[PDB]
Order: sequence, then structure tokens, then C-alpha cells
Amino acid sequence: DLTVKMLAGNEFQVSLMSVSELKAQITQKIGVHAFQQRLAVHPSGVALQDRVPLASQGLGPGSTVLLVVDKSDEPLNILVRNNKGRSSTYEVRLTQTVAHLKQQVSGLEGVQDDLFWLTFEGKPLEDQLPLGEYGLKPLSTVFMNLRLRG
Amino acid sequence: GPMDFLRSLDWTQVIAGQYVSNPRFNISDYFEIVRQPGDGNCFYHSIAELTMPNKTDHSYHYIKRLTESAARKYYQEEPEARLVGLSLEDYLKRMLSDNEWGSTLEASMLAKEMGITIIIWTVAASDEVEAGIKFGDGDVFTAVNLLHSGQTHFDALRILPQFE
Repeated sequence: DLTVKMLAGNEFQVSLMSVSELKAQITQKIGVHAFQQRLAVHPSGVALQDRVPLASQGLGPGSTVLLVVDKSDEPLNILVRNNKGRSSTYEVRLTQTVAHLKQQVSGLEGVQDDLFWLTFEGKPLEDQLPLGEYGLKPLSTVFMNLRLRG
Repeated sequence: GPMDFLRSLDWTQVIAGQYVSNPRFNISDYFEIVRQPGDGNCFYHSIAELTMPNKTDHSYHYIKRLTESAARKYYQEEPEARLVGLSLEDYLKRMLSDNEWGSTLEASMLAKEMGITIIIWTVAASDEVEAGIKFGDGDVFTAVNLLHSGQTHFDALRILPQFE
């Protein structure tokens, strides 16, 4: 168990034991997507390191962390590569949904949204999820995968 | 066309077990196109043509039977199944109905079901390859090669003798 202190919010508890499981929990109680969460040990103020166990950062049974919610709504450019292997550039926000990106790809490519699916680094993008959940970066390349019928 | 060409195709992984390539060549330089009936069953006809001995124009029934058991094992985990948007049972009820079109979704599941590699080669005009889409880990020499053309037709391909 561990206490989480929202900044302008209040407090709540969660049980664990990685930093990635801590965020899944936080998300499973206040809905804030992992990619918008920033964490730090309370009251030390020391940022939580993403790639290290909680036990090695001074966190154990009944510790406290400060959750800071970052916007992450700053627009950015990514590539979407079509079936011919030709990419086009799209401006997006990590807060936009996959379905929204599909609408843009559809208008540019001339393919209806039910005739292609998108992937990023070997993960299919799920329509209802925010782009931010996939870790997209400026000039990241997404694949446009065609559904072929005949 | 050299043997060095078919041997050197570059496949890019899309997800585990699925690949894509954009070679530049004409189908008829390396393949024989085996034309299929042109009813709503050409996808299944093409598979049967390349996987069943003494193939006739009713062979495709075995392929569709294979696709049903495939669907039961794999449909729910397939990425195109969300494009389709039907429950496994609704999907099966449609897929098994006469002259219902086959697709990349059935090619994906069938590849798993029969442990084979299927490549669908797409051409926009003439026989000029636009893309190859590969389901499974085998190479072009061992694959079941299909041709998708005219936006809605599937034919079977066999590698010409001089390239094997």
C-alpha cells in the first residue's frame, strides 16, 4: 500500500510493484492516463525514476508520492506511411484519440477508416485510446495497414 | 529478372508475424498468374489452388472450413477484427455464407491455422507491384503467393520454373 497526494486535489490510497504498475493503479482510480502523470517522492520532492524499482527510490509500505498532472497537449508532427511506402505529415496532440488520427489519415489518403488499421512500433493503435499512450514523438512513423477484400 | 532479385526482397515487420515490402517489379516477370473463377469465392479458390492437390472449383469449401476453425482460435485477437466489428459468431455466420468475400483478415488467421506463409501482392495498374503483405515467417519461395488486383480480385501465383 502507498499514499498518493494530488497537488490541487487531496489524497487517496493504492496497493502494489513497479513505477508502471503504480501509474496503472492511479489511472484505475482517477482515470488520468499514465502519459500525463508526473511523480515524485513525498516529501523529498525527488522525481520518480521510470526505469528503477520503487524499493530503490526510498518507496516502501505506506510511503507518499506527489502526483502532478502534465497537460501534454502541445501539438507535434508525425509521419504516417501508406501502402506504397509513402509518408505524409500530420500535426497532432498526444491527447487526440487514435480514431481522430484515423479521420485525418482517411481524408488525406482517400481510404475509409474501416479499411485500414494503424501500428506504431509493433503495436496496433486502438481507436478509443489517446496517441500519448503509445509514446509517439516528433517525426515518429506510424504505419497505415490496408484491409484488402476481393 | 535475376534470381538475385527474388532472393533479396526486404521485409519490414508490421507486428509479430506480419510484414510488408515495397519491391519494384512486374508480377509476370517472376510469376505465372493462375486466374480464379471470379465468383465471390476467389480468395478461397486462390488458397485452394496452391494448397490442395487435384484442385477443382469446389475445393475452396475445405479452405473455408479451415477459416472457421481458425476464427474460433484467433478471430478475437486479430487486429482487423475490430475493423469488421462483429462478434465471433456473427462473423462466422457471415463468413460462411455463399459468395462472401475473403480478405487479409482470413489470410492472417489461415496463416496461423495451417502453419503457412501467405503473401498478398497488390498491383494498382497493369502488373506493377505496389506492395507485398506477408502473413507468417516463411520466404517467397515457400509462401502461398496471391495477387490482389482491380481493387476487388484475387488470383493465385506460382513462381516461374526458372526461378527455383
